[PDB]
Amino acid sequence: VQISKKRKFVADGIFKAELNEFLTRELAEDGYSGVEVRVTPTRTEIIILATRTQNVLGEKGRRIRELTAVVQKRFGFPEGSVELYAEKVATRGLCAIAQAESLRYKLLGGLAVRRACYGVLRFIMESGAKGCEVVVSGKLRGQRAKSMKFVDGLMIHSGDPVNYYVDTAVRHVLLRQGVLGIKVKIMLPWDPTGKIGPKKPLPDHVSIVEPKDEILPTTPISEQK
Amino acid sequence: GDSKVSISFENYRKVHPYEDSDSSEDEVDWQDTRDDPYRPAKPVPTPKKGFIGKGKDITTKHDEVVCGRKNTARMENFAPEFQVGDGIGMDLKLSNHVFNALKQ
Amino acid sequence: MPKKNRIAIYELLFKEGVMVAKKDVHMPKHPELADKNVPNLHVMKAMQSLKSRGYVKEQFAWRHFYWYLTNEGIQYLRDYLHLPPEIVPATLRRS
Amino acid sequence: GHQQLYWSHPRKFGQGSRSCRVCSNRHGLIRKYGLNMCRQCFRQYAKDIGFIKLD
Amino acid sequence: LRITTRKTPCGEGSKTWDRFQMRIHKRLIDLHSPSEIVKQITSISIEPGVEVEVTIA
RNA sequence: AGUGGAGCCUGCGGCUUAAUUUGACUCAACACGGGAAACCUCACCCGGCCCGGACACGGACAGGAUUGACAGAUUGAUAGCUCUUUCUCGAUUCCGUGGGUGGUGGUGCAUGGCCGUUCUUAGUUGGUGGAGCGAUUUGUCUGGUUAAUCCCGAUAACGAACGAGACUCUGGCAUGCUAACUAGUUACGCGACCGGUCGGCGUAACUUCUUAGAGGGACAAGUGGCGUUCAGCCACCCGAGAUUGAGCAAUAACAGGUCUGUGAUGCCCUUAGAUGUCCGGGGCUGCACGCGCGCUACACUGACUGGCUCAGCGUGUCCUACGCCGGCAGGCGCGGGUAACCCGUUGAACCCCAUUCGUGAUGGGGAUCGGGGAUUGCAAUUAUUCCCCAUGAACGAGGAAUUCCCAGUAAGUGCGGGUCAUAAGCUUGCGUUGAUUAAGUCCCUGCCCUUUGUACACCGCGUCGCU
Ligand SMILES: [Zn+2]
Repeated sequence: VQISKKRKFVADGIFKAELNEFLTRELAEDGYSGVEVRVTPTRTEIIILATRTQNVLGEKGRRIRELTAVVQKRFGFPEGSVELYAEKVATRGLCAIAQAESLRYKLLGGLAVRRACYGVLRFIMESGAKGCEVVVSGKLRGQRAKSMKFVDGLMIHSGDPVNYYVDTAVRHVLLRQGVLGIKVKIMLPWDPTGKIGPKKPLPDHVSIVEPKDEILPTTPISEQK
Repeated sequence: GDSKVSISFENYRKVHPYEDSDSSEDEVDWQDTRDDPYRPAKPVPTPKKGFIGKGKDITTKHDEVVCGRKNTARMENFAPEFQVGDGIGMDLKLSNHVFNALKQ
Repeated sequence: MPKKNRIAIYELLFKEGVMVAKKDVHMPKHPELADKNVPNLHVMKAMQSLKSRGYVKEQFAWRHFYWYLTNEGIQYLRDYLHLPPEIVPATLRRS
Repeated sequence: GHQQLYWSHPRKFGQGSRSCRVCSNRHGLIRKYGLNMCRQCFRQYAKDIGFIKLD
Repeated sequence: LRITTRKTPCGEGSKTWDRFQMRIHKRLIDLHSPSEIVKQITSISIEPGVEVEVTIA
């Protein structure tokens, strides 16, 4: 007797949600990017993606042990069945999930908003994106809540491409005055995935190969080969 | 440069066995390090004698370069409706004759 | 809360370094403390008594408290249970 | 309260025995397919659970 | 798996709805071979996101 | 087709109430807050219970700090809640000083996020070049063109990018492909009945029906007119389609809603007879009256009864088949199904044939009211529902005004999901039956868009009184 396939796939995604939320909660100040759960009946391998792997590992490898034992104790599945593996992002700048947590830490560290936003902006513009934007909203310079917007490069706001090119990542930062929201929409480029960018191009761009310059006919030549 | 209807130069490309050569794959990461210019200077307390050092390399009080960088950083704390640009990435030595007009 | 529950909670803490809850006061007992009859309200509050003492860290996510052991919190359990120092917790065993 | 009369009411039947697993709120709960998620925290984790608004 | 929900988290708007969907595709492939072959065929081509159920006899 | 004219449900006001939490108030509130509430929900009221006050200081405390407690009194309560009764318990503490926690407690005019609206529009903005000292202007048009600043062509402009389009999902087509014992057909055989029927049984094929993946297919393609004979517009052949329905949705904005969705949240208020937790009961539903959706009808194109006969989404570890007792609601036993395997070939309704009723507030229509029965639940009193007799009332097509809709559309008709221990008059979807008119305008209203002028001028508030 097992769980029905509908509730098997519903309860599988909720496990991927609680673990992701917890790893965000803990490693907000460690450059954590994401979770790749690969299910193996021997041991389920959870690959954590983070910016600096030495911070999440810690000295001697002590921090990930608490993590793997917590996820052993919480989710009910028996011990000796989960294997955590911390790994670096293929492109740290291009991944907006890891990047949007950097600006949160920069604002939390006492920076002026506009300077750190330009820092993140130029870092991800030089990182290789075709276009990006950052919207920080809140009580920036007063009791009146104005909105701040940094746009350069290109953007696709509508159409199926907006599902697999832009990487929307909203985060909340807690300051003395209150709460500021951060949106970082980084559009992925083309050049299919040698660890960078999706395969299919934008569903509008047509590129035309120039012809090979062929030999114009001068004399009918019969060459036996 | 950015057109949708584009041309491809594939036929004129001669030889490309190993396209992913390790020359254009430089890992540029300077944000979390201490090499990013977008970081506070950890300000020194104000000198009382009005200068730092001696001899010919005496760095004075205002010291137009330093004061220009300071005025740029003071621009960074303006109103949200103001637009600045990239004044820290490019070394912007902005003077009080200009900064005071922008502040006004 | 009795001292029997206080010792029963502390025994599990040192050997693993990990301990959770469900944030249910009206829960009858905590499932990890099997055959011990320790209600989870006593577990969560007596464990929270060490949060203000700086021996543990909270990390809350989806109705479930998650905790770790500080290096200074290792020695706080080595004199309560009088565990001699040649035994190690779960942190210092592998690699 | 008193131990014999603190949870004296049974908590098997009635919607007060059902709370969202994220926000512990009990208004607007999706019990279909065993989500047990709030209808307002569902729009937060819809993309992560594997739901795609195709049409 | 179709779940309709209100877009508005307070219920003030113009009654706009989200039709969230999960799509589950099911495949059935049958073999007739001793059980050691199916294990070595399945165990090599392991790909995440696609999962395998094995029923014997 | 209605709504507004009736009845009823629901929501918002007012009136009462101890409380009848709460927000939202032209479109852009009023079956909305997944808000169909027996407790919970629950914020509100009437009363109780507990600290579930972390941590620091000081005092108390081992010659006890205390916890829990049988019996009686009180108590709705084997509420030590308090008293008598004196039994337990080994610092797990207690009292003040500090400050932490918990708030569905205040501010959406302090906020984030989300959502709604201007707008499902028709714009938005650079680069280089020209003109001007400069504000600025051309590009961003005379004209034509389109659902579209969509396009053509003029042209000191040339090229772009976002939006629209493209895209993605769904629907119509494939007798070509892939392959099915968890789908179906044909053949043969076995029967059963009178060469015909079998959803009645098994192996040969097979993919037409059914599944669901690739690929194909439709482009103003071809023809005739119109055309500044460009862009494109009307008509026709062939074709399944000369073309559906949604998702996504730019720049600039709104003191639009939400602290009441969050262990989102800044300033806070309270914090031990608590605005914290839990429990008991009540209330959110109370009714003179008003305002919005929605559902039944006003009968004959109808109602009753019998017979006949066809779906689609799509749930289900609870869904249920089958047998037995009951008039129904229901009850008992034995099964299957964690699922195209079982419910189910989903014998659905409207509709189709026959009987009776024949213009009658009539058997139309069932508001109101009594009695009984069964189920779900600790608890149905405020009828939770469901069932059976009886009661049968307004209502005989609706004033001013007003909503929605162009083709599998409107209407009619039922099924599934959400809410659900108990449940749909709501809503989200789904099939079934299936139309009338028009294919045109600024006449109302609303929104545009171009041109010209363009950064509150003047003549028509008083009389008396003392210091
Ligand atoms: Zn959910």
